[PDB]
Amino acid sequence: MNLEILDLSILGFYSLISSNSFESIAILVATIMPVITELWYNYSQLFALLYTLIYVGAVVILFVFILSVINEKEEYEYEYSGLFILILVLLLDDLDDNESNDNDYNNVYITDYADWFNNYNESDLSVIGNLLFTEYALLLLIISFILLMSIIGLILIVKKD
Amino acid sequence: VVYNLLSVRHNSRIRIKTYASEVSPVPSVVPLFQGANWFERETYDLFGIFFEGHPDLRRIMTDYGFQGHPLR
Amino acid sequence: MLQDLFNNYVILVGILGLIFLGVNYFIVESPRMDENNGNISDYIEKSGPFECGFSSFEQSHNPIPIAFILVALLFLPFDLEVSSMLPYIVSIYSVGIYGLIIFILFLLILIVGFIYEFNTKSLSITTILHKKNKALVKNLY
Amino acid sequence: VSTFPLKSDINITKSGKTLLSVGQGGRSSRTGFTATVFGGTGFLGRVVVSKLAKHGTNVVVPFRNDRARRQLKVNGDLGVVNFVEFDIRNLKSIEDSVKYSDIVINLIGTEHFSKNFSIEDVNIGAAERIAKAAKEAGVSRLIHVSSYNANPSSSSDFYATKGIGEQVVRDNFGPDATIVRPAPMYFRNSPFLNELLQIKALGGNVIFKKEVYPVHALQVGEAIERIAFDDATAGQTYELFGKERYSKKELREMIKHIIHIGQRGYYPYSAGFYLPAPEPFLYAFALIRQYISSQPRFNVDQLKRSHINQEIDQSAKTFTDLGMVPDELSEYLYRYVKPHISYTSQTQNRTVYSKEDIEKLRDYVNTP
Amino acid sequence: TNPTAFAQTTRYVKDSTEMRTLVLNLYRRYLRHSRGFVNNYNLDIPASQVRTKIRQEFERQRFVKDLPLKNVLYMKAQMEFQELVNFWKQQCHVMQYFESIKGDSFVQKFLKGAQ
Amino acid sequence: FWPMTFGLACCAVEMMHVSAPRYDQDRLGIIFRASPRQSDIMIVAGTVTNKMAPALRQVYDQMPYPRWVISMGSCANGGGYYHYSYSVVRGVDRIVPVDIYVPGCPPTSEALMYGVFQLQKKMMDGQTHRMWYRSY
Amino acid sequence: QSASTLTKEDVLTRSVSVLRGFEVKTKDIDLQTTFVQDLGMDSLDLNDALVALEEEFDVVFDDKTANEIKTVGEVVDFVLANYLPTEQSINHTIR
Amino acid sequence: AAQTKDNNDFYDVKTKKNDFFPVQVDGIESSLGKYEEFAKDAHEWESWNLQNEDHPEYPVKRTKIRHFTLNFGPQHPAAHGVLRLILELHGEEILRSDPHVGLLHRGTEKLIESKTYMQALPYFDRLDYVSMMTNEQVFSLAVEKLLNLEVPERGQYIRTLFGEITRVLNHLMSVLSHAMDVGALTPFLWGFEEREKLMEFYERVSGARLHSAYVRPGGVSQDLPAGLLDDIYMWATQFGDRLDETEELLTDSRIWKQRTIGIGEVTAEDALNYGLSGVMLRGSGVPFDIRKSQPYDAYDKVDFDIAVGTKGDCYDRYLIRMTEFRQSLRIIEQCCNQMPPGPVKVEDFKVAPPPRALMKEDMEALIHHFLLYTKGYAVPAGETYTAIEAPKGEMAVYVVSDGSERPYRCKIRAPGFAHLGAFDHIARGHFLPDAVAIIGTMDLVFGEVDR
Ligand SMILES: CCCCCCCCCCCCCCCCCC(=O)OC[C@H](COP(=O)(O)OCCN)OC(=O)CCCCCCCCCCCCCCCCC
Ligand SMILES: NC(=O)C1=CN([C@@H]2O[C@H](COP(=O)(O)OP(=O)(O)OC[C@H]3O[C@@H](n4cnc5c(N)ncnc54)[C@H](OP(=O)(O)O)[C@@H]3O)[C@@H](O)[C@H]2O)C=CC1
Ligand code: SF4
Repeated sequence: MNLEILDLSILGFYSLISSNSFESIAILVATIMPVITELWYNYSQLFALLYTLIYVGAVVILFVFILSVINEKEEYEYEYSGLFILILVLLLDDLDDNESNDNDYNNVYITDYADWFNNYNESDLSVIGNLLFTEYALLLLIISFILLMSIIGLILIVKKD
Repeated sequence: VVYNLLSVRHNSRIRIKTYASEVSPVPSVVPLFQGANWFERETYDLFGIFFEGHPDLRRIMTDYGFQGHPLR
Repeated sequence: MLQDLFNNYVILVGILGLIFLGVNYFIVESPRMDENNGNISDYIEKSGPFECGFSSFEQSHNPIPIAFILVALLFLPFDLEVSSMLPYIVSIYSVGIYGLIIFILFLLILIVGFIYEFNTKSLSITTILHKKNKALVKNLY
Repeated sequence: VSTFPLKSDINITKSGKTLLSVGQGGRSSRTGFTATVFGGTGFLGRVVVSKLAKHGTNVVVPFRNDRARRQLKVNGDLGVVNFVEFDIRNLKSIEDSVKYSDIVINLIGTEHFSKNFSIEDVNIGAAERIAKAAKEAGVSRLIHVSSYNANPSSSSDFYATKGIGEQVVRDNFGPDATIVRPAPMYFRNSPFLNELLQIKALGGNVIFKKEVYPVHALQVGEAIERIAFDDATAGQTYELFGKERYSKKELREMIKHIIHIGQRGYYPYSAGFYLPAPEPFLYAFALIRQYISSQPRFNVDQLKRSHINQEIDQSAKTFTDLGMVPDELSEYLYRYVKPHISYTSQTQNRTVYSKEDIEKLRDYVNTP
Repeated sequence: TNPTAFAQTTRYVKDSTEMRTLVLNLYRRYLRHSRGFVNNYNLDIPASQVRTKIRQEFERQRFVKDLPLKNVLYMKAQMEFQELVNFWKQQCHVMQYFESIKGDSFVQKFLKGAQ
Repeated sequence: FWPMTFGLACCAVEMMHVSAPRYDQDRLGIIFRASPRQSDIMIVAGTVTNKMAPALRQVYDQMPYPRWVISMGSCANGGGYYHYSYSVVRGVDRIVPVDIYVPGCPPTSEALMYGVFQLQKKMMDGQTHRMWYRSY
Repeated sequence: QSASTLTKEDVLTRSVSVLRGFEVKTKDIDLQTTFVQDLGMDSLDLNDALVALEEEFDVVFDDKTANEIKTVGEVVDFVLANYLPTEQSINHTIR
Repeated sequence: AAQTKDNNDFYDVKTKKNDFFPVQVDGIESSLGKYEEFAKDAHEWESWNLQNEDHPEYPVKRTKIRHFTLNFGPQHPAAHGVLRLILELHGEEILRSDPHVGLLHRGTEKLIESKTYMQALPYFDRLDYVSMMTNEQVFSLAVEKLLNLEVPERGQYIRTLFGEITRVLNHLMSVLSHAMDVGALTPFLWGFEEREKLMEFYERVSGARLHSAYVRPGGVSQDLPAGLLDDIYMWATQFGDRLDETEELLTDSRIWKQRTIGIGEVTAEDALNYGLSGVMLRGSGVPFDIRKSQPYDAYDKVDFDIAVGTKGDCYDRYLIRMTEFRQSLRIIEQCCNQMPPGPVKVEDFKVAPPPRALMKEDMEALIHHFLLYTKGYAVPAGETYTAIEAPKGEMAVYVVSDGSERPYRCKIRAPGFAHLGAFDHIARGHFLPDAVAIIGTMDLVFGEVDR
């Protein structure tokens, strides 16, 4: 039983019924956690950890803004929905989870063959840094330039002075 | 109504006595002495003396919505 | 590398957290064994917010001004800069002097942001009151 | 309540004592009476003990729970409230409670049974024992509180034992024993309203169809005060009920709107507000929890009583015989379900349901 | 220093016409804040009942003639208003304020010791 | 034994000296908590006035069970020096149940510790779970 | 959005209904209808009506105007000239 | 002030002044017609709005929202007892402070009129209940002044000796509790053991650790027990190290100075106008002390120095209160070395009780003992305003005598009452943690404030 399917089923239910802004900042965290875990267990543990290191800091800053802008509006308001229309919507959605229509690509299993030629064996992050700091160093230096612009941009927007 | 004043310059003390009734307004010295703000509030709270010109005159010692002026 | 032992530990941590809630739930005497003031739902005098004894305005959903919001926003650009050094940490030897110079250039462009924030005093606290000393002057005649 | 609960400052008990009263009726005053309230730590005892102790009547409160009795001492002045550790299986402790009292009030009664006490032990065995112990101690007035549908020949083990308990109280204490038959009582932390205010009420489609004539608990506590201090009420049976008849389905639905659980079209159905179940499942679950759960849950006999509606005994006396007007649940329903309203807390504007608004809501509930 | 919210400076009014206007303005403020009183103090009655209670207290002092008594009554009515709006009174005090309310015959009082 | 910080008047000075190094209540496991949620003992150390009584009752009601109340000093016991005052409650037991009464004006630190030891003795006699077995 | 949608006929119509729920001498209310003469309101009744007309239209009469108001038409004039919709949150408008 | 059209209790319509020209626009038209031809349907066309929200005079009805209002109520460690400090915050910045008191108002002044002068004395033990003996002294001085009596020489020195022991007892409570509220827990524990040693001297002379009705009109209730001065002198030999160790954790600490430097600044003008006295006045540059201005009870026969600040903030007053620690210890040593022999109470049995041995042999002693405890002593009609340098500041009593054995009126001037009345002026601008520092630097005991 792939229990990640159940997790996304609950998350989709709570995204349809979410009312206030605090629930939305919880839908975000309830989305990154399935992403981080599935990356950890299937494809990339490096990027599972990079997601946690960067998105959490963004989440708390996002949460602190909710405190300064919460404006009483959706606590006392009413929503109608209907339990039957919610579950029927989620049932129809769950029916079609085939993002791709290449049946052979989705059904036939493949393998790779290992070789011993790579005797200098290092992590993916060392190769990523090796290329990023040598061949795509321009991409890194532009990213540094964009980060500098954000620093100036945030000040010229928020600072009253 | 009794006002005890202190002069740190000359190291001297003086007293001012004035009179009042239950309905006769009394001038407030809060504009002159900002330290009289609470003392006038206490005097009103426990006696019921009408301090005209007090920026915020109200109960300071008795319970909220207390009927009566205890020191009479 | 095998992480099957790590998987069992994570499972135990998840179960262990629910044990504290459950054990406290099964151990506490039922309210009828206590003073018997009913279920906690009815006892609104207990479930109300703490305000040191005196009730006040219920301002839960009102907005709260935040004096350090600019510093909080600038945390994100600097957090990304710190996370950008991770590729260099584990590849310092391979990139050699070429990568080291590029690493310095990455940091030198971001140091202009540090100079900018210092000179603009953007990392201060945004007070709404200001204490200024007025001068007393006499328009004599 | 009032300021002085007596028509005079002198009262001669039917046992021969003459009791004078002192003071104007405050905490420092006395009425000269000593009363014993069995079951004073219960829901109704706290109402009764508070009304007796506030006017200076010495109250003996026999307790089995040491924590529950502590709040009773605050009701009276020094020396007014007295505690006796007791058990209905202990005879010396029962006599000690009534040894000095001129009035004995019996509020002991359960709708459940446990490993130690059956419904026959409490609703009959305790009531009979207390009535006899009261008589040997020379108590002038006995007041026994049965249920609203007391009947010695009832299909319900609670209604039957309550009905038999009425008989045994008169057969021991004599014809002068007074009997009270309260309807379901509503108040703060009321057992009647608590099951209606609970969210996850299983099998409400069966349980909540019973119709009743609910009565304010303060009036029932006030009526008992009238009965004890007026000897013309000896040997009488009182049916204390409200003027209006409600079915628990109506009140359950009326409460839902006051709690504003219906603000969402999905939330009540998702949260378990409606939990329909076949009656055999309700029987098995009630039967199973009777030997597994340690706390008194909805038992088998309460399932049977869900079908039996409240029948007012027409030969008994009412509030009007005591010179009192019954309160209306419409004028008190809001303030007693007010603690359970979800957001409230001066968010935008409270919806204070007046007496007129509650009756308007009742029609809307009954509209399909 | 600064005064608290809804604070008025104390002044001795010497004109009955000016006093009458000040009383009517304050009476309107009591009516407008009636819904606020129900919200803050969690009363079990509608705001319509609160406004009725306010009118009764103003009707009690309807026929006070002496000007010095008017100023003291007005000053005390302003203090109470500042107390209610700012939520300085505890909820128990406001609940008991609405708890306020046939006299017995001679014999009835005689039997119970009278007053 | 976690009392709630509720020092009202000169009776609070002696309660602060119980935490002082000479007596050091902390060695007995006694820690003062600011919030009523973390407290199970309420020590009323000082005069209870009419202006304070509703706040005192609200603070008491917010303590989760099991909760005990200690009344310390003549003010809290029966009013004391201010018994005939227009603005004093004549005993804290008119507002909250009291489990033990500590006498003195003020009670000494040892007098308060003795009162705590009496409460701990009564707490060790509790039979809540055997009450369920044998009385219910 | 942040502008009035009031007409003279609606404000008069809502004013009449709110004034009909009081104890007035006549139910025939128009613009020229005075409060003291036609409806018969003393000092306290008039201010009960003004606050009632305040709550209906979510407006607040100033002290100078309220003390000097005579006719029903004056109220309708005041509401039309001074009514503003209440500001909404930063999300109600742009979303 | 007054409900107006654009400003009332519930909302306001705020318009700024127009910086730009009042430009006139007439004849609005589109390419299909004039404005009036489509103005009926222009309500649905956002591009047809003639009112611009950036204009300074754009009408906006804004509800008046209560600012963040916090009850810094009685149940709070910062408040030294029962203080319902109501703060209107902007985040954590204080905008307005409303100290609500009377939670410890017990009607002491009302009750005193019902008591004789001897019976009313213990009431003073319970106003400033860490500086107990100083409170008794100001009442005793006022009654002695009205009685036209004076304490003998040894009695005056005893009141000076325990006047400075009491001052140390107060500053240990004040300085260390203020430090503990800032976050320095350890100095509180060290110095409270010094309080235990000092309260041992309190208990040996009177029999009560705290409420020692020992200073009475005419002298002291009982003489010093044998061996007391040696214990006091032995304590004094070590107390210098205790003060130094406390200063090791606070005085030069950068964290302590960041919490106190520039916090709660008070100008010398505002200190006088608001009636601040003692350390609050002296921290602002004013060198005024009541022990020097109006000397009393052998303070003229000892030597001490007054510390005066220059910046009038919390750090200046901390240094001043630490100097007074050492100046009191200087006085304590002198009193121990200069205590004279002789009677401790006035030699008058119409005011002071006779000895028990004389009471049970002399008829006139037994009459005076009988009359003192059943009627008190009459005080000539008059009034007085007597002030002392209490550890909190200037404490004074305004006593009115009607010629009887009971005081007609007794108004107690509490230094903390005046200090708390300036809190809103001082704490404005500062943040919520700074209110904790300002409260602790005033030395607020609310029994004194409320009484
Ligand atoms: C250690 C476990 C921590 C979580 C345990 C609690 C379980 C509750 C749900 C957790 C997340 C599941 C998906 C929910 C996404 C957010 C949607 C939401 O609004 O929260 C649901 C919660 C329930 O409120 P409810 O009364 O049912 O609905 C409103 C009725 N008007 O409404 C609330 O606002 C309460 C939310 C409390 C704060 C939760 C913060 C999010 C934490 C997520 C960590 C786990 C990541 C998600 C893993 C599950 C994915 C489905
Ligand atoms: N809606 C209602 O509440 C109705 C009430 N009644 C009857 O009124 C009376 C008052 O009950 P109420 O206060 O409302 O709620 P409770 O269930 O709390 O009444 C039970 C009282 O009697 C005591 N009791 C039960 N069994 C025993 C036992 N073996 N030994 C000693 N004491 C026992 C209980 O003591 P303890 O508190 O220590 O557990 C409690 O005080 C009851 O007899 C009830 O049958 C009938 C119709 C309506
Ligand atoms: S009992 Fe005595 S020591 Fe305790 S608070 Fe009252 S006056 Fe102070």
